[PDB]
Amino acid sequence: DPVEIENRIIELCHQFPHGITDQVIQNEMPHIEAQQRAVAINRLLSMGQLDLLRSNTGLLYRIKDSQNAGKMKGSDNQEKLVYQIIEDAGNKGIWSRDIRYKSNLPLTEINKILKNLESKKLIKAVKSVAASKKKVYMLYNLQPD
DNA sequence: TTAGTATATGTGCTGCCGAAGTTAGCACGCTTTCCACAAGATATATAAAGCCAAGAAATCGAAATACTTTCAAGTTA
Repeated sequence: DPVEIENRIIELCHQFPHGITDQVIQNEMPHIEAQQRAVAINRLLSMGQLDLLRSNTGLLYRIKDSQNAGKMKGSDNQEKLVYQIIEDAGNKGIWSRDIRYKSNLPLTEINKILKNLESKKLIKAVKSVAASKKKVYMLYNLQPD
């Protein structure tokens, strides 16, 4: 059952937040073929709950960041669809204008998202000393460059 | 040492399309923040009338019966 295969893969991803490899998936479920496992992984990547990483050991399939929530009001869709580039920037930070241009969302919407994230302690706003024009948003856990 | 060969040497050729310059005589006619200074938002008479929305009473509109008229067919003659 492909639904059961996807559920088991999601459970394995939950158990291993750092990601799982095809070897681990096969060791956990050896009675299923590599073709079925690949079809399940493709369906998961198409529906958008897993992300692929290329490490020196091979391929890793990690559950998308959804448990860490700072903006639950409305929908987690925009929350994660902003946190993606927020994390991508991370140490270097990113201005509000750049966040708006990358999200293609209204200024009011992005401001609400940022305010909710700051209220739930997921992002920190720091004044850019190089160009004191706007405040860049970074991850609360990362050290400011 | 000398004839054959490769190179650059400036030169001189070709097109290359474009460059300046031309075309004659009158009368009409937005964003971030950041910033600082002063302006909401506040009690309080206070007389005054006009306004804008619940209730209570009133009367208009008219509908379902009660009178009179009217036929029309039938009676005492």
